[PDB]
Amino acid sequence: GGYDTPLGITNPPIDELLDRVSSKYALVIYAAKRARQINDYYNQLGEGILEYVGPLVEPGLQEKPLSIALREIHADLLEHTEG
Amino acid sequence: IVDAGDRVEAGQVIADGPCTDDGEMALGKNLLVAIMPWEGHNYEDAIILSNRLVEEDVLTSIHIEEHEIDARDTKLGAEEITRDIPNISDEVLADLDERGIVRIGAEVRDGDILVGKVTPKGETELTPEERLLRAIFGEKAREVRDTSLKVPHGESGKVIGIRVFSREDEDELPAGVNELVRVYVAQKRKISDGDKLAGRHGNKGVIGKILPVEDMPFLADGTPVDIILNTHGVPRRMNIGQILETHLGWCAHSGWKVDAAKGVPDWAARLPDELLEAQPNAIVSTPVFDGAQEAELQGLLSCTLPNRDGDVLVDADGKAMLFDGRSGEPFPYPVTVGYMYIMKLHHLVDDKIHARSTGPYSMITQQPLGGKAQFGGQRFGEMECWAMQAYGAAYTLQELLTIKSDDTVGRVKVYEAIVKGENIPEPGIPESFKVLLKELQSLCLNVEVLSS
Amino acid sequence: LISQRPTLSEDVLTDNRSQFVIEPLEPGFGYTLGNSLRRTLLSSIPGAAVTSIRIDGVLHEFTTVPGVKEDVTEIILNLKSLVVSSEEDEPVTMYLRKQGPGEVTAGDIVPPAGVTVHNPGMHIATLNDKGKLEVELVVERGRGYVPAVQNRASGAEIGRIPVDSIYSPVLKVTYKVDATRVEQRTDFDKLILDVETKNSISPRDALASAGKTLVELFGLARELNALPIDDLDLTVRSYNCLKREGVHTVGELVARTESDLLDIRNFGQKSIDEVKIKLHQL
Amino acid sequence: MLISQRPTLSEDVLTDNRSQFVIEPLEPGFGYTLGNSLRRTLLSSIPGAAVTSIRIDGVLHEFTTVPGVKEDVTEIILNLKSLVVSSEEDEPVTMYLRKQGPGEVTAGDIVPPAGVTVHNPGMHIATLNDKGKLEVELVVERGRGYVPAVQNRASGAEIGRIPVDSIYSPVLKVTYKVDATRVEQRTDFDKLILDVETKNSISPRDALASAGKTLVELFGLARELNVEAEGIEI
Amino acid sequence: QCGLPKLMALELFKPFVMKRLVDLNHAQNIKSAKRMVERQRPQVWDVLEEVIAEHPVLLNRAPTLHRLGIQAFEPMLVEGKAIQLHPLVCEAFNADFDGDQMAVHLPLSAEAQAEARILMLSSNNILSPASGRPLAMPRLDMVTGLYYLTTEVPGDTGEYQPASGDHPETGVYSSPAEAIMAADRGVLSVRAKIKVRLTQLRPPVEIEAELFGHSGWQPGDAWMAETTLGRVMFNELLPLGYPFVNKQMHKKVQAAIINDLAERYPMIVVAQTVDKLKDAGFYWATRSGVTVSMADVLVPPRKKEILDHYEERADKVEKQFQRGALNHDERNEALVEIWKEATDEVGQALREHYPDDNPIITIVDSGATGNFTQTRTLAGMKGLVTNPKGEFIPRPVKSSFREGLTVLEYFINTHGARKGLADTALRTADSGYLTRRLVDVSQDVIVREHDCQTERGIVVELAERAPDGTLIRDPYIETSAYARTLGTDAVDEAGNVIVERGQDLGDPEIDALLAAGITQVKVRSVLTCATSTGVCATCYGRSMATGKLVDIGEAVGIVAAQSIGEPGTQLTTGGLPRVQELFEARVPRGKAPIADVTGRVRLEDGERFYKITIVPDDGGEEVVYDKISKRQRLRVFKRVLSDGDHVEVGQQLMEGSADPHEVLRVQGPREVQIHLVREVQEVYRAQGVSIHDKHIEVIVRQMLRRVTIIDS
Ligand SMILES: [Mg+2]
Ligand SMILES: [Zn+2]
Repeated sequence: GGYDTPLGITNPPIDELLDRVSSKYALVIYAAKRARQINDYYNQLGEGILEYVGPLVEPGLQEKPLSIALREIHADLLEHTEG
Repeated sequence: IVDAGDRVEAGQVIADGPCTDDGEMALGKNLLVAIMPWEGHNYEDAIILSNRLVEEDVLTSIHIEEHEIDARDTKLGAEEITRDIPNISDEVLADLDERGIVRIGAEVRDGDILVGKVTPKGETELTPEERLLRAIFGEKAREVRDTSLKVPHGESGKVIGIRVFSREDEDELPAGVNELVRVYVAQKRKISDGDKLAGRHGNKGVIGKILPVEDMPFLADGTPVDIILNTHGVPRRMNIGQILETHLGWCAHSGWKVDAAKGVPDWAARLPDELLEAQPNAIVSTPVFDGAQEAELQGLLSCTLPNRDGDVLVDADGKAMLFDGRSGEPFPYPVTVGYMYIMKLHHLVDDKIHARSTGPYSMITQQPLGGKAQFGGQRFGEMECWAMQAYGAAYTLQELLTIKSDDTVGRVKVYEAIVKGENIPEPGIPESFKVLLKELQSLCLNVEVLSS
Repeated sequence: LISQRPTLSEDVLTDNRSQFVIEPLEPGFGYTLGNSLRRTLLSSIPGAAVTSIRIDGVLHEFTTVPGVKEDVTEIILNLKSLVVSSEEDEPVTMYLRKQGPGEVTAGDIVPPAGVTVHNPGMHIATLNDKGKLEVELVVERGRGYVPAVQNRASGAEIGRIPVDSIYSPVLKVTYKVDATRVEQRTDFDKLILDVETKNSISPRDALASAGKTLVELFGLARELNALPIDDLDLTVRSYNCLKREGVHTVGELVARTESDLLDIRNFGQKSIDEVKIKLHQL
Repeated sequence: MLISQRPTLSEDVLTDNRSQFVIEPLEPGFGYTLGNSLRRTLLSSIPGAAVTSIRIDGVLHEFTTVPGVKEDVTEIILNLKSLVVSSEEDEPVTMYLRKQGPGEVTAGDIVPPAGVTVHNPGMHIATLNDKGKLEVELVVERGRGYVPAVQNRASGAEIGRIPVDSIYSPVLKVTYKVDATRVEQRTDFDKLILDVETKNSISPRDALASAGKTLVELFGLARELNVEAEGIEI
Repeated sequence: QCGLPKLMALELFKPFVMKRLVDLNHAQNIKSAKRMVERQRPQVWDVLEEVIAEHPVLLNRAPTLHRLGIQAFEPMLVEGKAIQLHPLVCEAFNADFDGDQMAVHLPLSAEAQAEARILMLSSNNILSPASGRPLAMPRLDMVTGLYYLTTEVPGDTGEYQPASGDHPETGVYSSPAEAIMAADRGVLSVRAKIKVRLTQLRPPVEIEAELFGHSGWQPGDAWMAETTLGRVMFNELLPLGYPFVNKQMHKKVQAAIINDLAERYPMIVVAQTVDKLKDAGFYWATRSGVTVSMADVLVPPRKKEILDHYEERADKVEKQFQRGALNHDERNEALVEIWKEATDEVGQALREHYPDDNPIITIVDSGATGNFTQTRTLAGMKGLVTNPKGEFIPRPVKSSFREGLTVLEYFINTHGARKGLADTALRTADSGYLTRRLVDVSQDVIVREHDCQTERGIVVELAERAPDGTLIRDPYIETSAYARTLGTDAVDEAGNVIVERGQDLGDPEIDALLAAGITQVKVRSVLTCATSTGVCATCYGRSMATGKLVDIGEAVGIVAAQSIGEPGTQLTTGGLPRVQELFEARVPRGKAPIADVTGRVRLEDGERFYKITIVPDDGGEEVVYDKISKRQRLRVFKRVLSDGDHVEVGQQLMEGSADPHEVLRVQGPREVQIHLVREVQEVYRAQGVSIHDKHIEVIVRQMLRRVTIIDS
């Protein structure tokens, strides 16, 4: 908590993401799958809503799905099962 | 370099060439140089320069590039150079004369047309959509395909002159070619960050940052320094000769006079005559091995007659007090300043910047081409693959190998997804692997793939 | 422990060079003040310069005019050292025509009224018997350094030759400080700032412009911090007086005092009484 | 001319008396020009009152410590130096603070005469015990900037008069930096960031305004020589 | 962050910006979007910035010697055509700004983007995987500036001197703000020792304990620090919770403190601290007043007398040779040794005379550039110059570069320089081939499971004892002991358990073991991992880059191969050929016979081929070694080799290099593992490169995975 406000890409601190997941590769797959779901929801939103759910946190003006997903992970809003 | 009435003897220089001044080779310019570090913009062999070098055109070069295109007879007839290009706008033809060649002196930029040449293509397989477009816009036959000469992507400039060759005018050409046109394009390239400057002692360096003239160190007289080099590169590389040259250049620029009130000093005893008194901005020659001694140069630095008023900016040991151009406080310790010969090398960033999103591909294997002649494509080699594997990131390696290089359907689908907004699709089988499989099969080797 | 206001003095050394003394100042303030003044003078002093030229016999900068020993590019570079002073903001055209064997300088160029050339003795080119020079220079105001504007940016023809512009009449600015540093804490910094301009503006005026520019941003920092009388049911004489003379509303009556209203001739005592009681009421 | 926009300053507070100012957008190269001058003006232009010399009975030439209290002469000088005062009169005022027996001698037991104020009485100064008897005489005067201790002229009259450094400037620590926001579209202007920490006597906003009128009247003295001048509009 | 050219970024992100500008209705369709992108319309950069925003892009410089040679960054748009790199990643990239170019690649999908922005972020890669030392150190200029800011100059302006009777110490400051005010005035210097009151920085452990008792909530309270203003500024740059350092900061000191930060602080905070340190060092480098001039380099006054004395000695030995008392080889050896003595004396005189404030000495001592051999060659005399055959010319170069060289002196110097320039060019390709072979042989092993639950391990010396009785620290502990896992519990004299099994065995654990007094420690290594495929995490040990235990999918083999192959170009058979022959398991050129049985030795000086016999101390058989060369000396052990000295089963009786196959066949696989690891480590460390033992252990484990069948 001694750090200052992170800038840009490192806005969600990497360590705070690490303690919520098993390992770095698991975190990467976490973020990738969530970004895939969010992008699918964004593309398909015009038609009937499918099982995919949009961003749980409030998206920014023009925010990347990957960063939105990482913010969701930091907020502790999703759960995963490993292989 | 001569006048209208002066006499000239045999062997005298009459006109100077590209890198010659008054008949002697001059590959660079004399710049006022300080050799202290500055804010890290000169960190690790980087070089800092004033904006007055950009302004006064101190370091500018004329670069002329030629472009060639020829009209040659083909099985379908003879391609012709003409300003009548089918299905093109009218504004783009403004710089083309009635001959179809860009007018001399017309400024040109990337993507423009230099020579208007069209070839007889007749017709090919027209898709139903193309037929509909032709028949709805009421286009005429548009019987020819315009393979006109366009400027290469990444440069611009003015047009100097045009040479036109045609076999109808007795001009000899290679067999099959009835017209040849070459267009000369020149750019007055200015100094910029990324360009490579160098000295005469192997102290090369790129330009980290071009500073405003106000925000640079300046002596007590107010003259800003023209170039700043880091001080950590000199002692490590053992090129003290550059500092010796800097001191001697400052001495020559300032001028000197040895006070022979009571005989010449001991260090100047063996110093040749006509060297005891030099006017400001004088030129001196130092032979490589019978050069100026350290004691002689120290004495010359000692006698360093003032510039305009009574003021000796440079002290006995060749240093001076500099005022910081940003904070304004005087620098705590004197730093060495002088005049150094700096040359601009032929490593301009304009000739090295390259980028590619999607271009041509090779025939045998579908990998992208290489080099700035084509559209390029970076070489992701075995060492890069090893680093990718060491990082543990498999998806990026799979993408760099499959859908960016070889998989044709992968490339098409990834472009379609990236334009339509959907996520990137799954990579497929690279074409190079299939090529290798067929090559192995051609060697009478029964190689196959088993799914279970 | 100095509380008196600072003061400014000027001392001219030459028509261009000059030396301004600022005193007294707080200790350490002199260096920063001189640096700020120098940085503003060297960058943000408006001036005027020639931006584009045109020779009849050329089409681009990389040609040669027939008959003149000088080249086009080196003629441009020689023209780079021209100092001027314009009074009109819009682009202004001046002409230079010479013919015959001679050294054409900046004294053979005719400036239209409202602008001034200041260095006519500077060398431009050298011609021969067949030499003939005819050029047109377009000049505009500005500030700082502006590179050559692209020909395609404007509606310029082939013959127009864009040239770099340097609107900077300040040539060389430097400073020094004299510090007392006395043991009774009456220590002050006397700032001596010497300025030299390229004969196009007085350094006095250059510092005036620099000061105006500075006080712009520093003042930005500062600013943080009715009825008509007849409607009163009056009588014959009062109605006649207000109609002939032109007094219409009771606003002017409540503005006018008793002395200012009793000045009228043939004034009625009943009118005075009613105006007094009605001003007491309303 | 015109600067194509309106350069403005925006302030956000961090503590009770500590602020960050952002001035944006300026002409290129003006960030340092404003920042250095503003920092110097804040540091050494704001008038303020401070302690100059002290005199404590019980010590004449022994400077190691004083009886009763446990904090020695150097530490007590440090605490008195780190004390904020405000005086409305130029001449040096004299303060007296006396305490007896065990206790926590703070700035609240001081007695200020009329026209002078102490802006934080809740400052620990001394810890007296064992029949402690503390009596401190202070000299408070108004100046500007930071002034090192001056050798006392009244050495014969006041042998025990120990001079101390004077923090005349109300501001404590001011720093600045520049950045190059909006480089591509807005042709690379720059923004200036100031971080100001001051005593509780005055606030950063009016401290900046005071530096403002100092600099404005200085440069107006400079400029009020050729009124017909050409510059830039906001 | 990295600065990307706007034209380069536009070309790279062309489909992205085209789709975005079509969405923003700037163009009606993709054809118009492409047209306006190609013509570079003004309405393109505004959307290009939004497209670029927070999209990771990865830079790479050829060759990629190790894993850190290709790193991801968040790009901005900068006018120009040159990529702006952060100065700190220069060490990791092995990149300098003399003209070297870099390439850039764009990750497209969510998987690739997440991988680049998580695994490959530069701020996420500080420590070197090979040696654990951080690669984000402040480099030359930054360490010079920090050294200047931190060094304490006695008798400087504004110092603190205690006084009494007339005035107090008049050198004590109430706050760092007052100290900064004084430094702004001329009264106080940055490098002047004073006493100040600190209310934010934690004091060192000793004073903190002895002053505040148990509770050390110092960033709230206040204390007195006897130090310099520069050290106060440095500690302000450091994180608030870090204890005060109060010492002049060498490059080694900076490495130690940054390593400690990475050990016990978050990655984000250590990256921010490194950035702040870089900024401060760059700011203070200019004010250090470090510059090189003609007067800065000084010559020793005793140089002429020393040279005359050694020339007299050379004349004496030359006359003795002329009399016929010695041959040309003896004359050359005598001249070489006397001129080496002359060079040493001249260097010592120069060091003694040279002041400690000169810029050259400051740069050399701060750890930024070069060293004293470079300094002596610059000012002093270069000395012996190599022949093109590698020999030494009897006549050395008496002058120096400061005074200028003569024609023949420059000729011999050019001889040596050309030889070096050719050998480095060959060595680059040789090292590339070596690392290619290493990675191709070691790509098999990866971490496959958390723990294989084995018990067998490796014995580590861990600061062996001394004859007088004490625990002298082993010179190589960070290479071997640090970042490992315990195989068995550590007990001192069958007493209390010091550190439990399965521990990371870091600095506190090693300190506790040394305090207890035990040296031989059992450890878990990949050489004895019981996993069928790959290795388990615990046996491999702590990941030596991230500072924690390795993950369950790391390519440890590839990491080890890259770590070993990266410093090859720094090597200079006792170098790269030696390590290549060690890794190829060939018979060494200096074949040293190995003993075959513990027994008594008997040695006879034969006709240039000695005869060695080992008689076993049991009912064994006398072993014989006959065909040897007289050029090889006699190996020393225990002392010196003596005839009749009983020797062990595997004692090397001859100096040189033993045969790996023979040592394996005579002392099992554990001894050959020890021999290979020690030989490779000593070859690498003889040049100044530290590599953790686990990489060589992985390579050796892959070496020894087979068995040769004797009977069908
Ligand atoms: Mg380099
Ligand atoms: Zn295991």
